[PDB]
Amino acid sequence: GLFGAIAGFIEGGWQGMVDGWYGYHHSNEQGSGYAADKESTQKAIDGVTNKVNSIIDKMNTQFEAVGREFNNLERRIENLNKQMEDGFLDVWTYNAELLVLMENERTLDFHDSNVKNLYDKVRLQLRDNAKELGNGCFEFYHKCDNECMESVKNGTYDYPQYSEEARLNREEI
Amino acid sequence: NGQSGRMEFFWTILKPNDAINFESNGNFIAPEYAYKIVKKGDSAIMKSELEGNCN
Ligand SMILES: *[C@@H]1O[C@H](CO)[C@@H](O[C@@H]2O[C@H](CO)[C@@H](O)[C@H](O)[C@H]2NC(C)=O)[C@H](O)[C@H]1NC(C)=O
Repeated sequence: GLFGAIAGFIEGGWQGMVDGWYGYHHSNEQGSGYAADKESTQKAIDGVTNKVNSIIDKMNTQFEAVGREFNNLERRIENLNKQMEDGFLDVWTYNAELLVLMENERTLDFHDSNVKNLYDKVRLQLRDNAKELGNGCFEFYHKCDNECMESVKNGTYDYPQYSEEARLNREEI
Repeated sequence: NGQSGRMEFFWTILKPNDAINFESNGNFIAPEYAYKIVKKGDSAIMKSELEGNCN
């Protein structure tokens, strides 16, 4: 997609993460498991929901066809009336079809963007304290227990706390 | 329908304190019953071939 994440550098989604759209899979000594990023997921849910509600809202002043009758010597205005009705019906059908097509495309890229931002959120925290595997995964240069995993997930990673043990592990490599 | 003569019908709306005056010496098809427009609202004449006890 537009942002290179979904079906991009992260080649595939996880059947395993089920409590959200975007999230993490960690793996340490205490064990592994999936977890959804509640914040970025809720943001996306709010965005998509407002989008859906905005599309349905913008359409309340749409054209509504009315039955009208005409006789054999009113064929002209009968036809005018028909062209007018079909005219608006065709316009509004275009508007609904196009709006859905356009916002669908933006929605898929929106998810792609939320993911790429989530990856960057972690990356910008870890810096040289971890290695970019290049598949959405970061291999740590230090010990990351469950509480450390939780700090990366909630944006409270204390980079300098692990800075030294990371640096030492980088340099024997 | 067997008939070779024709009848031509007319209508008008008679406003609440107005009066309608007929004068004729023949060929007159006279009103007996008229219709009070009791409720004006938004309605329609739907052209359909169907006739359902539902809502
Ligand atoms: C239809 O009937 C009414 C009532 O008999 C007429 O209204 C009266 O009009 C006069 C003036 O011409 C007023 O001073 C009265 O008080 C009215 N009466 C009522 C009960 O409203 C009315 O003008 C008649 N219309 C026609 C076209 O003959």
